[PDB]
Amino acid sequence: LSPEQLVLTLLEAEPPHVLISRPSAPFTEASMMMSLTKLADKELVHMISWAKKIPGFVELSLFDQVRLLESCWMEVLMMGLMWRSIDHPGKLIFAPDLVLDRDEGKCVEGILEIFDMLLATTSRFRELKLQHKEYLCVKAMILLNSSMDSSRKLAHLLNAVTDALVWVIAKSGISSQQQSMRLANLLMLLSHVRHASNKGMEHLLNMKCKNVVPVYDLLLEMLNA
Amino acid sequence: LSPEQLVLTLLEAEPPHVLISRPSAPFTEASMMMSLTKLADKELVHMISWAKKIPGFVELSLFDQVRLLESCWMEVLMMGLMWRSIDHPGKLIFAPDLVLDRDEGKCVEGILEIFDMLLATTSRFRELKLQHKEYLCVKAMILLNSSMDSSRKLAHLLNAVTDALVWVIAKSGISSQQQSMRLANLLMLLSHVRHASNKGMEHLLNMKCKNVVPVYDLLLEMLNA
Amino acid sequence: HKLVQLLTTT
Amino acid sequence: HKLVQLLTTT
Ligand SMILES: O=c1c(-c2ccc(O)cc2)coc2cc(O)cc(O)c12
Ligand SMILES: O=c1c(-c2ccc(O)cc2)coc2cc(O)cc(O)c12
Repeated sequence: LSPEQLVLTLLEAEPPHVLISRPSAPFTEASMMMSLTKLADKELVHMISWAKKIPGFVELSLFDQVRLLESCWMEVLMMGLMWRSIDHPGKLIFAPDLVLDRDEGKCVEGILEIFDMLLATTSRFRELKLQHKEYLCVKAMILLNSSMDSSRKLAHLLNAVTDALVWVIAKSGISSQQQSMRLANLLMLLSHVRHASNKGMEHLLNMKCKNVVPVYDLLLEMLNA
Repeated sequence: LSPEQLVLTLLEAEPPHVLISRPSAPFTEASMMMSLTKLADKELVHMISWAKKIPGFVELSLFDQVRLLESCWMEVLMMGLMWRSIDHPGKLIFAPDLVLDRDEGKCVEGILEIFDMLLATTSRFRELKLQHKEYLCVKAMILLNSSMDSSRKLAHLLNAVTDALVWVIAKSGISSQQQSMRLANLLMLLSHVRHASNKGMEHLLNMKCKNVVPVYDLLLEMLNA
Repeated sequence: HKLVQLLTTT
Repeated sequence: HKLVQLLTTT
């Protein structure tokens, strides 16, 4: 499978656009948090289907598939959040009916910290002009590189995706020196997605322990795990 | 400042190995935490000197310097640890006379997990056969990329080191494709190092609150920071 | 076990 | 404080 066609399958594995079915209106602490949690739960369902459409993913032992998703789910959600917000500077497009601002994240203690992180990283990807195909590979890599017979299968898959990202960059038509610099800069931004991730989950866990948000079944499980 | 000059500059800047003496009697939860904390404290001092040598670092605003160091100190320490243990599978070389076997981590409640991932990542680097010059650049990138027009100057300093890493890898003589492939493989490991960093600090804050061992001065400041 | 049932069904 | 002094005083 050539890099170009692997990237295609990733385009086909893309989950559908999700909405929380919420009528426009100001956000209170309760509505915002229940909205973010409800949205995450819906997306998690689509994330599982997405992963399975990644060539070779279902070939991995059930134990690996589970460990990979249980560890990277939040990062993948936020990577999707950042690609959706790329064209809307100063805003976080969690969903069509869930667009938030930095100041609106002030009604919830500790979340403003995170909105700022999500906005800075998003702003960074914006400057670099992240391309759709680059986004596809990066998100795939986030899932396949979260490993903290099946093992060889993983490395081979991660390698294929890495090989696909290098290809995408190569098509851009820029200098070789600039291809390496772009590859390094895109990959380094991952650490930033991962950090906003750990903070986002630490915050959610706290919210759960306080039964302040309805932690739906799939979301709770992923959280506890 | 060419890539080679930046590399040689980082080489000269390498901190000298801190010598910590191994406790006389077999490790206990307390003596081990004491040894690891004392060592960290001493290395943190050298790390500060090392940082001031990274070209352009002292040009950043004092606050950027502080934020960068506070945000990545443990990751830098562990990157060093792994490198020192590169040629000793199943062994963690914290210091010349402090060679901790993976098993000895059983005396500390919940530290074995960290020892495992530290060893795993170390093996990954061993597998990739990480070179000294690559190592130098990567460790500096960890510091400059922890941004978790001085902000504009930070980006520039990060590209210079990245630029030096690309130069090092190119001198290996492998094909252009493989150069890109090796660059990606090296950077994709920063996530794993970071993970161990988070679990390391979370485990230290925990041990402090349990009064397992004292944590003050430099170490404490860096912990809360 | 929500994750596993979705991993084994379509 | 201690971090600041090592950075500016040392
Ligand atoms: O960012 C999120 C998300 C979230 C939702 C949809 C996405 O696409 C990405 C993140 C969900 O729950 C939270 C719950 C929190 O307590 C804090 C957060 O930052 C979040
Ligand atoms: O790994 C470390 C280190 C450490 C010490 C020297 C190094 O070069 C690298 C890491 C220090 O304190 C800890 C404290 C902990 O509670 C758990 C850990 O894993 C560590």
